[PDB]
Amino acid sequence: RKDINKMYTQDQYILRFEGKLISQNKEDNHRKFIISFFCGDDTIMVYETAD
Amino acid sequence: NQAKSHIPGYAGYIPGIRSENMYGKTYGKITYMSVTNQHHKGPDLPPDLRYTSTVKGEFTDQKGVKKQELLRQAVIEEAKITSSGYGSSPLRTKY
Amino acid sequence: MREIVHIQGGQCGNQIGAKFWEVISDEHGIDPTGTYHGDSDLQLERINVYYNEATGGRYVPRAILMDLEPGTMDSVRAGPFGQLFRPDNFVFGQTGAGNNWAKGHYTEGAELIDSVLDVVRKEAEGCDCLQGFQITHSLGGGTGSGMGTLLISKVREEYPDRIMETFSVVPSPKVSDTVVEPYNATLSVHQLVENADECMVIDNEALYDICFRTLKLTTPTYGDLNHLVSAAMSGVTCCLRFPGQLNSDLRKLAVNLIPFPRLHFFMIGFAPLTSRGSQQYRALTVPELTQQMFDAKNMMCAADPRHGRYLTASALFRGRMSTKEVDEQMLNVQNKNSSYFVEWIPNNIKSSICDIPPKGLKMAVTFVGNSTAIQEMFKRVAEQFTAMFRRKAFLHWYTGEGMDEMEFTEAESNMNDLVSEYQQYQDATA
Amino acid sequence: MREIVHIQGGQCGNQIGAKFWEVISDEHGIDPTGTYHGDSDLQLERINVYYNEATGGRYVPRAILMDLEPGTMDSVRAGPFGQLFRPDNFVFGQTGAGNNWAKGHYTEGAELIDSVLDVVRKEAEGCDCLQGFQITHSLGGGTGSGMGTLLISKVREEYPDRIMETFSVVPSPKVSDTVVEPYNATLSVHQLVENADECMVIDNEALYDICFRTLKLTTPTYGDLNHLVSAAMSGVTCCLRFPGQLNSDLRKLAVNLIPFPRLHFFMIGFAPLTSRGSQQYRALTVPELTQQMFDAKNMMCAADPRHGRYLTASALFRGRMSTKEVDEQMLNVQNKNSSYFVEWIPNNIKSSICDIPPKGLKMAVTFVGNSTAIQEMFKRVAEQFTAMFRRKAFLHWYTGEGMDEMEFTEAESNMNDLVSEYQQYQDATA
Amino acid sequence: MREVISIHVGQGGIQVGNACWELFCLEHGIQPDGQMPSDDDAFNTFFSETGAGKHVPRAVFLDLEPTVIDEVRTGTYRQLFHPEQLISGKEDAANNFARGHYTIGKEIVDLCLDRIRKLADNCTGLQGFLVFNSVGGGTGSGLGSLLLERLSVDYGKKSKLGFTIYPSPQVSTAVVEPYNSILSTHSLLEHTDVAVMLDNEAIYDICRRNLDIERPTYTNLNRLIAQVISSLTASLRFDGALNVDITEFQTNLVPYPRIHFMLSSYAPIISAEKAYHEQLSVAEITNSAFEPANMMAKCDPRHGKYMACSMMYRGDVVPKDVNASIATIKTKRTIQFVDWCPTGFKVGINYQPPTVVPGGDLAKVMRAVCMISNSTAIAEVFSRLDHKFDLMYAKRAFVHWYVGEGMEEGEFSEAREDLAALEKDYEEVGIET
Amino acid sequence: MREVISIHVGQGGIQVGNACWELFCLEHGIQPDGQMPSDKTIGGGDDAFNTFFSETGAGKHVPRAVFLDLEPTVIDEVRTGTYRQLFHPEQLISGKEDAANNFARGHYTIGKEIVDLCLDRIRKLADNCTGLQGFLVFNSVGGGTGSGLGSLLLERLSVDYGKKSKLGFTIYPSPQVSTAVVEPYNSILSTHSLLEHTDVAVMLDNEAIYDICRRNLDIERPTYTNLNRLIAQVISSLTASLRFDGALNVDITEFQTNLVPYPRIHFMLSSYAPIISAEKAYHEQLSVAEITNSAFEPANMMAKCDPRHGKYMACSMMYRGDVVPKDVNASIATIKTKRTIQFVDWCPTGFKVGINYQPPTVVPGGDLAKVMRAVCMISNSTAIAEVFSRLDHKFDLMYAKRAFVHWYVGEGMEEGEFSEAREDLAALEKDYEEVGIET
Ligand SMILES: Nc1nc2c(ncn2[C@@H]2O[C@H](COP(=O)(O)OP(=O)(O)OP(=O)(O)O)[C@@H](O)[C@H]2O)c(=O)[nH]1
Ligand SMILES: Nc1nc2c(ncn2[C@@H]2O[C@H](COP(=O)(O)OP(=O)(O)OP(=O)(O)O)[C@@H](O)[C@H]2O)c(=O)[nH]1
Ligand SMILES: Nc1nc2c(ncn2[C@@H]2O[C@H](COP(=O)(O)OP(=O)(O)O)[C@@H](O)[C@H]2O)c(=O)[nH]1
Ligand SMILES: Nc1nc2c(ncn2[C@@H]2O[C@H](COP(=O)(O)OP(=O)(O)O)[C@@H](O)[C@H]2O)c(=O)[nH]1
Ligand SMILES: [Mg+2]
Repeated sequence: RKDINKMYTQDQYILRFEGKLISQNKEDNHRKFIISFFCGDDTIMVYETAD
Repeated sequence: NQAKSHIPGYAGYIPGIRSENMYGKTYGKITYMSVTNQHHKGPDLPPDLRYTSTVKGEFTDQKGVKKQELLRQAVIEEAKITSSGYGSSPLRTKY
Repeated sequence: MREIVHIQGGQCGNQIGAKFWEVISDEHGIDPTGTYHGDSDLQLERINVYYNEATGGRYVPRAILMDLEPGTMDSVRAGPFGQLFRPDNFVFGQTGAGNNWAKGHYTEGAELIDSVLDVVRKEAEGCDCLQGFQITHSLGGGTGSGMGTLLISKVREEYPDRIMETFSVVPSPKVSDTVVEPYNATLSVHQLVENADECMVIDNEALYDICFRTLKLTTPTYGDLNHLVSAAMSGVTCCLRFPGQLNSDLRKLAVNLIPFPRLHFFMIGFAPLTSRGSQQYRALTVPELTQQMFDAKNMMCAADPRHGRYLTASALFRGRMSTKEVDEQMLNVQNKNSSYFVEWIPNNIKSSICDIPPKGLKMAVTFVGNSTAIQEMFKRVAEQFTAMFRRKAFLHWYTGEGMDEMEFTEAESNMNDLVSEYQQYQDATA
Repeated sequence: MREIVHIQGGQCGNQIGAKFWEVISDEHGIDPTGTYHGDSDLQLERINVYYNEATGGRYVPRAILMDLEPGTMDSVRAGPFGQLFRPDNFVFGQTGAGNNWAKGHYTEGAELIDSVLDVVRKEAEGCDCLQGFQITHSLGGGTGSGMGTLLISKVREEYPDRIMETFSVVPSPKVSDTVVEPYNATLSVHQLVENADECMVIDNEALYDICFRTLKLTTPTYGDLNHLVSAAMSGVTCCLRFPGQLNSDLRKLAVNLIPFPRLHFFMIGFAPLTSRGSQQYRALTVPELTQQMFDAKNMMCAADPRHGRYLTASALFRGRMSTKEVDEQMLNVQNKNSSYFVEWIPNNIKSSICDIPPKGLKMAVTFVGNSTAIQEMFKRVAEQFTAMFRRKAFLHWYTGEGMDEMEFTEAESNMNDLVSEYQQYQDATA
Repeated sequence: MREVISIHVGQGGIQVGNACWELFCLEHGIQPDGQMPSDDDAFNTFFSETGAGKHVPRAVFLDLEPTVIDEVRTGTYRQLFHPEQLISGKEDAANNFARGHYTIGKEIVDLCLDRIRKLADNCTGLQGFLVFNSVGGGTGSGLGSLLLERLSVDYGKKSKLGFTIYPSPQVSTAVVEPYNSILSTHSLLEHTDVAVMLDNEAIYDICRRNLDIERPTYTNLNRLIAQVISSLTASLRFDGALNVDITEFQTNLVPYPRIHFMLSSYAPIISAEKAYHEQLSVAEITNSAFEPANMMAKCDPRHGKYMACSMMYRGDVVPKDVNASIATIKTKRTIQFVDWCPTGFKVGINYQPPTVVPGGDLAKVMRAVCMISNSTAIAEVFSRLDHKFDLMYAKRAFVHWYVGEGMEEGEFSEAREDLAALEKDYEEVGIET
Repeated sequence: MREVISIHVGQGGIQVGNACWELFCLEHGIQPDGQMPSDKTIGGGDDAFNTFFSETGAGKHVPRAVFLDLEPTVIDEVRTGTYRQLFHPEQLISGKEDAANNFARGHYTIGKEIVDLCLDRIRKLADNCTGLQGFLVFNSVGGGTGSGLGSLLLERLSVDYGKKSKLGFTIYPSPQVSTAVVEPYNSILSTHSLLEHTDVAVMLDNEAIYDICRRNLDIERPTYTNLNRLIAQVISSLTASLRFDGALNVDITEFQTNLVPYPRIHFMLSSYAPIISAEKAYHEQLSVAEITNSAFEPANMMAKCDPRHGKYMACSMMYRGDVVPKDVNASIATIKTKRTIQFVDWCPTGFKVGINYQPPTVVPGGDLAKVMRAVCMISNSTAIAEVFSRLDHKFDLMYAKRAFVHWYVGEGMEEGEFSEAREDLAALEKDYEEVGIET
């Protein structure tokens, strides 16, 4: 079963965040990412912007 | 109280359905617009309603349609919910 | 030592490699940032087979990704373990072939293949001791069916002594997502039969059928199909990366499975596979493994293996087990199914055992069977080809870009001759 | 060693097996999770007779459940001890036979039996040393009476040397639940007499009479009937699973109880049977056990055993006892009832002793008697069959699905000949 | 995985469909608005899941008179039924079987067949079709004949069972109803697998004698019929010790293909004022069920021989009591079975007790019985209807109303000789060897 | 990095371009002012809007499409409307005098003075883009200016760019309904012109969509706007594969390699499913099998043509939502097993199915509801010949007595240009019947 009511009622709601990674590697300690959360079905996605 | 608006395949009479247009919408909306009176009546037009032609009377705006549609849905459902209880329905006396 | 490189092209090749590398990464215990976090010492002794060492202690696959459109590679960059690929290997076009073999093989593919050939040559020269190449494609797409086979030809022209493996997804009419499937399939097979040292066909109809009846899962997906294909892919090369009682490299398989140089088309199978409901219910034993192995329904192809006779068979077991039981079970099966085995070549079954089982499973089995039952797919593909070719349908695109109908006639004649000579040995008697 | 598999079909057979396997699990100390929890060492020495090993140390009943409708199996799966069965052994149709022998034997059953035959062949090949097969079914249902007997014929065609046991529930004229019972009962008996090595008849009317008179319980139920049938079944094969003074396998019973190959229809009984309010006062002794095993009302068949002469009798005792007492009691019973025993074959009583009694009881007895009194059931069945068939009523149903009236005529003639030749030996004198 | 499709045509058909579906929705617990009140595939017997929330009954309504359809779609079940499966035409046949068989029904039967295809494509284990129709009415009769003859060639071997309401011997609303009743019987004789008697005066007597309502209505009739239907169908969606399927009616109860008219009784029928003061024993409820006055068909079982009866027992009944009651029934001398039938009783057992409807008359009972029988005594209704039709056809009254609507003059005749042949078939079957 | 350029001509063309353009903005989140919202200030990723837009560097997005008309009323309305800030001011090319249903006026008299600026604006687009996938053209054929300008644009573009792909969404006159009286003439002339100049043409007849609306949408008095919304949804679903991630992608160049077997035969017919309004949409599951059955149902067609009267060559179905590939293949198996729908002896496999993950977007004030599964089919079958035959009959009815001919004679067109169009249609009719026979 897929709870269809939740995706009907919460499709337009999307949360966009700005985040920085933390990792052992030092090359990718400064670069930035934009995260997106779609609460229609709890989907988590990451975008990498290149300056 | 009825329900306001009717099932699509409803034969019968829905008052001023032929007099004052209501062209374009689905059918349930027209029935609702007619059952709760939101339209001009009469063979005359005050200045404001006229000169609002299709692409100028509609096919425009933005999220105001969100607001009106949401209010219509809320009012129609709060009108409908006036029925409950573990006694089924009085269709014995409705029939 | 005796390492190989991975080369994938087209959407299907890229997506197949996407989870093949994921399965290999899970087996070898590498993190998505390239940091080793395994538990066993054997996980690092033969890591050079698929991974190159870099400064900082990280590893990179020898994978080369090609396409005439960049969308599929920009998407595989998003999948898990997609940050292991070396960015220079990504080679993409700016136009796309539009499912056209002529576009993907004559004008745009020929011009584009220069850089990818340069990088492939660099990779082949860099490695210590080259064993061969493995190439994965589908015959339902124009850019794949053209560019992949042209690169097969170019690589064969430069490395005649090395071995070549092709992972071919042929279009079957049941899962027909394109109407020009058989033009491209026949044109790709015509070039592939000449150059590919080994080819193994995979059918999406068979994949979905497996998913519904064997695993009994209601919603099969591209991910499940790719996972099954990747497990079957790793089952072949597990023994080259892990120790075993009887090692058998891809060259030994080529020696023992191909009687005649033009008969190198295979269908495979993987065991065990069961639903979550029967995982505790079932028991893992050699008889169960071999009975699920040799079941006609378990084959990775829609072709019925009981409609023909097996020319040869190859088995790769994973896990610690006695060799006597394996030998006696194979002898018992070969005695009980003598009607389905060719008679003029006795003992047409090869056995190989590796002591390292896959992660999460105690015993595993890979079957590769060369049989005459594969003729049905070619017969139906040729029937569709001649039906669509008798009225010259959709040939204006192909004739407007440099190639003519004489090549079509030659391809059809060669494919029909291949089918006839493949079925000739079925009726041969001693 | 010398183990047998279980196969059941139809709703009644499924219900019988649901209690038989529960009784076996309780006797062997097997929990509904398949985990051994017994107390004695002897409970595990010969558990391979009915249980196979799986990974994790769990045990499985190798029973194959078949039906043309899935309702009975989907209901028994949720019952106690229902998780022991492998899901792979469950085979069900989607249409149903509607209590019609034509649908159960010609149209649907012939096509459906392929999978159950495959799994039965797999189970028979898997076991170390096959002893035979046992089937439980009712003759009042069309789908069972067709599919079970067709499977009997198919299994006999493939294993002519193995032994066959059938537990047949025949529709008695007193308690009738289906109007077409005579037709399918005759059709099933006609095929069963040709292939069954042993058949044991069980009557619901006789079970209900036993429940009302001996146990004196207010409301008899299908659960109590299934429990009695399960105890009767376990009494036969107890000696093969447990040590005893004089072991006697099913083959020895077949040798000692069947004088002529076409006379293999038996009626059985179990002792002791006492009410819950009358357990203390009775003393478990060999004289009580024999006076109860030879009681007419203790028989699981409504046929009167004093209306004919016993051709042969067999008794299996459970519990530690002296053999001299058993022999002298058998001699006394045979001497005091010489009028009811055939005279031209002396010493027509066989006795077997097993040292392991049933759980909760100190001594027990299973009796199997081949006598000429069984002719009455066949006579009344044939009378009802000919009364219903003389007006060709209820017949277009069968004739519209491939059969004809000549098969019915042949079945009736064969039944009449069988009855005549069964009663011929009753009047034979030396 | 099992499904069945119900069709209701005519005013009587739609009114009995409402009564059956209210009982069905109550017993399955689904809300009148269609949403699950919240809490195992049993609802798949009559309903289909939309994926999330409400359910769809597997039923269709057909009528040319939109009054009843409008009433239904304005009632409390407006949200429950699909808007475009309650097909309503324009002009009623007005008791004229020719109007509904040759002029008007053809233009709506295509839409109905399209709807049947759409609903049947969803079902995968379709058991068969149930049809409800008033034969004493023109549009109902004509549409029933058309749908039966179309489905018989569209599907063929698929089972169809019809709960026909034949006219009473003396009490009727119409006067031209003999004509259309005879024509529809002629049509359905070779097109219906099972036909069930639902004459009105018999249930009228039942209600007066047992329910103790001196002034009941058609809705009480419809509720009793709904209880009968729910009983006969509960075996498919409720677990029982001895289950009976739809396919297990034409395999036990139709000795010859032409004899498929079948008459049904039910028990117990008692109001709550005295329902609890009797133990309601299985033996006495069975005796009441076979009692001739407890019949829902105005027929005398004493006047004819019995062929085959099937009882369903719902509740906590025990098979030992079942067989004990059957033995007593066979023992009684007032009921006799035909010579060539040694056993003719088919028993089914279900654990689910009947559900009581609020505002109804029937009380809550832990045991119930429904018996469906084939006996030779049915021929009297056919004989009297034949006399009724002959009295009119002697002087060719009312004939122009049928001639002018597309039928030829002689189409009454073949129906007449079909009834005659069916009669002589009944007497030929009824004689002993 | 992929782009597609849309051109609209005629008032029908402009009001269908506007209709697709609010839908594109809605599904891309574009406000009428060009900012995403004012509330969402991160952005800077998921570049897919470049399929129809181009970034201004900071803020708004501009359309990749052109509006053309010689009647300036519609362009004045558009530049007055709420989208006045969206389109570029100079990209709405408007003339002074309407052709007034005269194809001669629009092809020989007044279209030449405006087609130069049109081509200039086309080049001013093509220079900006780098991965142009192709061109779309929208034009009403029953109008002289639309037909003439479309023919002229196709003729110049076929030599200006050469091999680039063009798709034309034409709306031929109704079989027996007409709003004008001289539309057979200009329709036939335009068909003759575009036959060798368009790569693919698609049928968009009006009475078919009228029947669709009255039967499915239950709207007894629809207006043209609803038809525009349906066409907009169709083309948006068609282009969704190029801007949305899908496990089975299809490109614009993957169209006439799969639906056009001879270069002359390139007329396609489209059907959609499901079409249902909200008050009864949620009542059933809308299974993939039943939506595919409805799509292939003849009465669900957007062209007034009977597929049962003609022989099928090849069909392409495209799904958007959460569809399952094996469910798709099982539906295709049922379609093949069905008898009344037959595929030709020289085409055993004729299915081109594409899959996309993005569900269709619901429009405010529209007729359709929000669904998780949608199918659209584009088909080539021999049933096309009936509309051509009837149009030929109607045109012959007038050319027999030379009615209305002077209105084309006096505007630069010589007398004989009706002929080659007539024999062109006749030759295509024999070509259709020749393709339709089996070997
Ligand atoms: N038992 C029962 N019979 C009914 C009911 N409604 C109508 N009838 C019977 O049907 C007969 C007339 O047919 P109707 O049902 O009224 O109408 P119809 O069947 O749709 O056919 P037309 O008369 O042509 O409209 C009457 O004589 C009644 O006996 C009902 O609700 N219950
Ligand atoms: N479906 C649909 N068809 C339209 C629409 N507008 C116009 N048409 C069709 O267009 C045909 C006539 O052409 P028009 O679009 O009105 O005008 P035109 O093509 O610019 O040519 P002129 O009339 O000379 O200006 C009519 O026969 C209609 O069938 C529309 O909004 N929707
Ligand atoms: N295993 C698997 N096969 C796929 C997937 N997507 C498409 N295919 C198969 O690939 C073939 C089509 O290849 P195509 O995309 O046209 O190749 P391309 O033109 O090189 O991109 C079809 O036969 C599909 O069955 C997937 O996600 N997984
Ligand atoms: N002992 C016993 N007999 C049963 C049970 N259930 C049904 N029966 C008998 O089986 C007969 C009906 O068999 P049926 O269900 O038609 O067999 P099927 O057609 O193979 O499913 C009845 O006469 C019952 O007496 C049970 O649980 N226990
Ligand atoms: Mg205009």
